[PDB]
Amino acid sequence: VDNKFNKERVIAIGEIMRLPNLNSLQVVAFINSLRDDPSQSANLLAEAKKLNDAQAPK
Repeated sequence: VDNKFNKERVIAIGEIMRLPNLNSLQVVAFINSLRDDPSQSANLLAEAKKLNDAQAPK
């Protein structure tokens, strides 16, 4: 234990890692955004989900 980051991040990384469109970098970019802001980890999948949908990297 240390911070609520991991818990927020598990949920979020788990949400973001689910994204089948994003490239690992974006997917990772989000992993990076979570630590850059765990409070926004929730926004980040929001972004990610928007990214996933927006990029749709076929």
